[PDB]
Amino acid sequence: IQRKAIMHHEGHMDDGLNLSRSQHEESRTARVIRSTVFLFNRFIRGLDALSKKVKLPTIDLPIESVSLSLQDLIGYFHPPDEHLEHEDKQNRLRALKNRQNLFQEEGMINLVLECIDRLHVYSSAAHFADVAGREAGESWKSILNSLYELLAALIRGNRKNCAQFSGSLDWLISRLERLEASSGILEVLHCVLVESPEALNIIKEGHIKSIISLLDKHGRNHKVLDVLCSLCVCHGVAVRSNQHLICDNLLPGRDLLLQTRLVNHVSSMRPNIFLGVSEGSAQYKKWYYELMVDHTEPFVTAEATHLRVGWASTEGYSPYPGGGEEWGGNGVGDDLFSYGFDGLHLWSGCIARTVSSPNQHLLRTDDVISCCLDLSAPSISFRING
Amino acid sequence: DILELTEQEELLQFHYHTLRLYSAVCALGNHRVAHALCSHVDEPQLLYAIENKYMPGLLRAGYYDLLIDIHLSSYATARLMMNNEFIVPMTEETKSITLFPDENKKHGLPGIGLSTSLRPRMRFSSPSFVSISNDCYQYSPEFPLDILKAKTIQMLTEAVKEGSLHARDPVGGTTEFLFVPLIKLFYTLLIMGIFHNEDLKHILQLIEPSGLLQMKLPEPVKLQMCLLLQYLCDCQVRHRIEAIVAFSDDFVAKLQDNQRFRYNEVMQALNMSAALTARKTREFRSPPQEQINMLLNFKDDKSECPCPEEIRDQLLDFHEDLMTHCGIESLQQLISETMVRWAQESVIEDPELVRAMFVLLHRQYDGIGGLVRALPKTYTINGVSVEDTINLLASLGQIRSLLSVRMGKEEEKLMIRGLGDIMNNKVFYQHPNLMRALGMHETVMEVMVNVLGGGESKEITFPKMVANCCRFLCYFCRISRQNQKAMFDHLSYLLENSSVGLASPAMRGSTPLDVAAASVMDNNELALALREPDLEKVVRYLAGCGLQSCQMLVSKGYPDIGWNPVEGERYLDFLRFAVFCNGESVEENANVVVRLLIRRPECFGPALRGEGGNGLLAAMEEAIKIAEDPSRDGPDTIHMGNAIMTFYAALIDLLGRCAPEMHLIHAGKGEAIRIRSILRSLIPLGDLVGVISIAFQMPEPDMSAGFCPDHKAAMVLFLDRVYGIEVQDFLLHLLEVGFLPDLRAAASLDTAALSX
Amino acid sequence: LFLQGYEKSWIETEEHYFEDKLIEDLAKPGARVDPLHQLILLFSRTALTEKCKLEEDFLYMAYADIMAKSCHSFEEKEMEKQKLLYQQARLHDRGAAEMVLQTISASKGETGPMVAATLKLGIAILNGGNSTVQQKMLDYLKEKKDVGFFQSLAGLMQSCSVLDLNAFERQNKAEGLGMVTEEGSGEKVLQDDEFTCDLFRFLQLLCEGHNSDFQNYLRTQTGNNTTVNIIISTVDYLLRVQESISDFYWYYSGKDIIDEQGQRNFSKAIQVAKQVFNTLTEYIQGPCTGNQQSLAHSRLWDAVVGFLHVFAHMQ
Amino acid sequence: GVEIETISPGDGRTFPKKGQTCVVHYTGMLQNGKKFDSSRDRNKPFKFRIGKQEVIKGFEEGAAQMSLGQRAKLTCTPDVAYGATGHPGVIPPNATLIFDVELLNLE
Repeated sequence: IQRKAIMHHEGHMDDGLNLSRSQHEESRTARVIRSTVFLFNRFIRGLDALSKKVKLPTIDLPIESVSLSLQDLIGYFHPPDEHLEHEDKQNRLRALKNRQNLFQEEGMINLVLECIDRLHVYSSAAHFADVAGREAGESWKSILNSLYELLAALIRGNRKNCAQFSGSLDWLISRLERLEASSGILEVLHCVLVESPEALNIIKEGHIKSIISLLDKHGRNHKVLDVLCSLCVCHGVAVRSNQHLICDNLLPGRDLLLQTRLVNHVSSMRPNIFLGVSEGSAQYKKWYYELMVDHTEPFVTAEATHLRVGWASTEGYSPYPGGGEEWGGNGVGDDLFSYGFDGLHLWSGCIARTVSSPNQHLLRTDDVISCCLDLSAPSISFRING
Repeated sequence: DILELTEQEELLQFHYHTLRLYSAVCALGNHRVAHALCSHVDEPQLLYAIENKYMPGLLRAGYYDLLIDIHLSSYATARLMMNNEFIVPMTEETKSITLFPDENKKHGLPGIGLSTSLRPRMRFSSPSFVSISNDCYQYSPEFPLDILKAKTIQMLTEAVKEGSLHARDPVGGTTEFLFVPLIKLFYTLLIMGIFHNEDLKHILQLIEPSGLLQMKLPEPVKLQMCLLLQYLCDCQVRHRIEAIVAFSDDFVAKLQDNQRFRYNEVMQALNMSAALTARKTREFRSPPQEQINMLLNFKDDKSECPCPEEIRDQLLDFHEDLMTHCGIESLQQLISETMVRWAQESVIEDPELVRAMFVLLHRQYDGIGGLVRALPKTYTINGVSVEDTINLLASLGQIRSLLSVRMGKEEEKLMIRGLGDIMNNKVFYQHPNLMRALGMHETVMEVMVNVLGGGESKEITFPKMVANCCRFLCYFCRISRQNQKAMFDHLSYLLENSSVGLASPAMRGSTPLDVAAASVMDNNELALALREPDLEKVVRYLAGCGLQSCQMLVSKGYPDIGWNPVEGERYLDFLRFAVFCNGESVEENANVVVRLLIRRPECFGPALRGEGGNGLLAAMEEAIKIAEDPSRDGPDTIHMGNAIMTFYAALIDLLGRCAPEMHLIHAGKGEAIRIRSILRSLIPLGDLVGVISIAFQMPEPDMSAGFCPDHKAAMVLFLDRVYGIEVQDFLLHLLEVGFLPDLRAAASLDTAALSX
Repeated sequence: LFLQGYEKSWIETEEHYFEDKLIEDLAKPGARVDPLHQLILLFSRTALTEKCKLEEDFLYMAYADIMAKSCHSFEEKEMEKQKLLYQQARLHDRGAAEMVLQTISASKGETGPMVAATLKLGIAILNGGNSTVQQKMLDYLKEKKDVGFFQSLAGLMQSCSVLDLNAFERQNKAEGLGMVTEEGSGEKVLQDDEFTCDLFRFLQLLCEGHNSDFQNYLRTQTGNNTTVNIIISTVDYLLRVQESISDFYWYYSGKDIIDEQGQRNFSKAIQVAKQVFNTLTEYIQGPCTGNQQSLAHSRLWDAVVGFLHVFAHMQ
Repeated sequence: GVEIETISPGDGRTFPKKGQTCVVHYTGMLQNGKKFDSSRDRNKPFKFRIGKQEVIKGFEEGAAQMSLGQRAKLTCTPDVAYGATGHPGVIPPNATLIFDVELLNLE
């Protein structure tokens, strides 16, 4: 329905032009929209003329002005303080929702997306410096960060905005791997997934794979995990497909994230004996002792009973022998400063090597072991039951 | 060491967030991922983390929530869903709690006694991955519930002992991290059907002694305390209802033989008079509902009271016991004291906590409101159908969980299976009252609106789910007399999206329009209560289908006729079911339907009404020739000629059934004459007799998707209900033109009979 | 069936009296902010939380009923009036008038149980010529210049309930032959007369005392962008109910017999019309030339002519 | 593909036979020592039938070569345990499993 108004001579007696005062809040918001769209169209024209081909530097590229305008718009869309009066906070929330609706209904989000694309066509700040200049290459990072913050603030509280522009999630997640605006892109994705349930219906397996690869590349960041939580559950409802995709593609190999185990406390005992070799005064470089066991359960509570015996070195001629720090699962043979034997394997550097022996078995009860050690040419040795 | 994360802020936060992710990836009833996460963390590491005193607190809460979500949340949510439904059997264990100890100076402890109520069976599959192709892995991962019970009991004792002295380092950090996860675990454990009387006494020995409600606890702790107390009152209300049913069994057992004895005594000492047949009609009529309604009213000096005054004293004793057991004139008193004290201590944030506290206080002060709200939902069944009712409740809980989770292919398949189960459960036939008490139609309607949401006419996502829902609703309304009235409220909604499912002769049953027609079908009271906020919508839909081409047949290859006869047929079927019920024409409904159809002329066929086609004769001859030439169809298929024919037959049938009457009221009423004159001006008589005279071929079998005698049957019905046969000339005329050829064709039959 | 009957007519027959003691021991400052004041603030924050539809809020529906039932030969009359004033003070010094106004304004003019309970609370808080609560409400409406309250009142007055004859005829046709239910719930002919009379009694109590300021604020909301005439809305509803009564008399004109359904519908119509007339009297009482001219320049004369006709013929 | 390494001899007299519900106690782990499954955690054994196509081949064919009270290390390969698809969520594609198979009872 579009009844185009035409100014004719006679007129008809049915116009009835009633007036509405256009509240000062809405008027200020609209004039701000006009100023911002003008400045952004100016910046877009300048960047397009600069990128399409080399041109004269006598173009309008208000880097400083657009930075200041973004800094002002972020504060304009800043959420109200939580430590405030309830009534005033609700009024500020309503005003922010009105501003967001006005900015959405005038084609501003697509404008910000166009600016973001024309800023991301360049690779790095050094790559932007030789094309735009020193100051523009210096503050291109700041401009991109401010633009992403503004895009997030425009959609932080509102729901219609997210349900409307949700079709740009493909472009968002594709640009997510720019290595430079990852924080802003992740924040925008989180605030668009936490509110709009329409967004979860277009998140396919490729997007989840890309987010998990982002987690694998950029490191351990809890924002990725929050985005995954929002993908699994949006509003009191679960998405079985997304949950299965997360469970299959996030922890199949257990290297994406931290692992955890329940291990035992092992203890290292020794007699007051020290064996060192040097030139001149030596100790015959040959030693030996024996072992018996009275009682040994195979599994005390939940895991295999750690029981090894061997020889441990030190830091030259000092106490405090090998081991990581203390109290861990590091017995003997679990490092390069120790050499142990458990009955079936040989431990040297937390790497067990299997050996062959008549009736090979662990150090069960009624097992007599004999430990011998020659120092210069050969090394330690074990004899099970003779 | 995991305890070293107390100082490292990065690994602490990252592990807290990955515990939250483990929780969120299997929060709802998703067990295929819980069966993986169990081993991905451990079986007993959860115990060790809830057991260790030295914890950062974030990891403690995370491990607590993870244990809850992967081992207990499924059955906890199942019980929370099927917790307000008080389904009772009729076994002798029910009649054992007829005392409900309240007299002789005792009130009892909440949760102590006998349950003997229908509850969902709990079971947890054993997590094993060496077993390839597990059976279902659908219930839950298995956990040592008894060990967890003992551990949480001793830890709650230790925690309250530590909090009584106000230490400077509670477990996990703040008193929040100390209490909230522990009391949440205890709450979900008490919910999930453990803490039998032995352990429940010991639990009450730390909150009851007059404790935990006397300490200065923060807001997140007292919120869980309010939830725990709300459950402690819910189980008390359940015990009250169980005792009510236990007493009611024997009371009605006595009353039934009492009234039967008084009836037999009247039979013997009849002593004919005038009031005797009145008493007879009172006993025969007045169904059991109003019979009980009349025999239960004695609170004033004198009213309608039957002869058995001896049971009235027992009823008064039971009611007085009930009122003294309720809040009117110690658990309710102490809960009230704690709530008022918490409210008076300081201004309370957390409006959720404030609301929980206030609703708990209100229900404690009211007492009876829980009864008047829960007695409409309670229901006793039998002692023989217990497993069948358990299967029904399990399938209903599955349907509710599927409603909670989002809709997909597997979810749609499981919902269809659950609907089939509750339809073949064999208790749906016997007890529809229990079905309304549980609200199965409510959940099915919610599922249907969730499926229909998203698209109006572009595309209906997840097809056949709305079909199964509509079929279940149709059958639910069919086997009943009051389920139709209960569903009539949703008719005003489903008529707006009734356009879906039409234009497809593959589902003559399941459809929103068809479930509407089934709800109004065979119910005079509903046909009368059906006013016109939606009849106008129906005629608007009929006008749209008669004007447009439905944009569905041009995609299949049909010749794009200037009107749709497949949706008009269904609309006229619904209008007929709404206007003609039990064999008589609803007067005002017929009147308003005629008004709408005459104000909107495009509802009729273009070849019958309008400045184009001549009338019904030419219209149906054109329809027959379209049926005969295959060049005007879609290359199971929709025969366009047959569709036009059944559309016109349905319109004629609707007009004949919306005719004023067969003249009982028309002999004296003027608007009846006006409606009959309007119908006669619409459909002439020569057209009717010419349409009757077609002499359909009677065959080597043939196809029944062409010109069937149902069309001429509807024509005869219209002629009888509008014009009628009263003069010898027209009677013999009609008999000669239309009736003799059809009767001869029906008589020409020896063995090959394919068209009944 | 026995259990259903027991639930229906054995338990909810006024078997408790706890509203007064509950309000008392909730308003007692045991020691800040009283618990009743905290509850009122919670309800006010819930009503001020801007949404698209007023929620059910069983909490509010159960507590407004209690706070309304808590309230209610010269010495005893003065003493009971003073006790009523004391109870109204106890439960409105904590901001219950603002709560009622906010809950009415947060309904967008749509009839519901929340609005019914809130109007019952407003009646119980404005019983008699309580001028303190009226002044509080007027100061609140003036310091928060909102038209939502007035348009909600207008929508409620426009779509509360009106007698219809088609539904009565359908009910008669149903009860003529259908004995399956007897149609014991005589509804659909006058939807919620309780809510209608409650709304008009709330307006009557708003204009109970000769408050010229409030009587002019209910006519021309000076200071707001758009104004709605509550007086004109009331006279329009009076005309509507007069036409409905006239039609119902035309139906029951000739048989000279009134069944019990007919008598009950007559009584409900008479009660609603009497409440409307009392509201109009409280609007125009005193030298309020504004409201006097508003009623004189409206369709009130046709309404009173039809009322005189129906009065003569029915008597 | 399936192999066995004796950890503790179990007298080598009674062996599992076809058509029995054998009682085992196992703790599994991946190739890199990361534990993925066990039976000593939930404190209950694992009862499984031999030759009924319910337990993976790398486990059943290795348990069919043990004796009562015997402990063994069973090492498997992907083609005998889970294949190129693995177990969705738990086992990565082409992962070799290692089990501490301890034989408790023979039924």
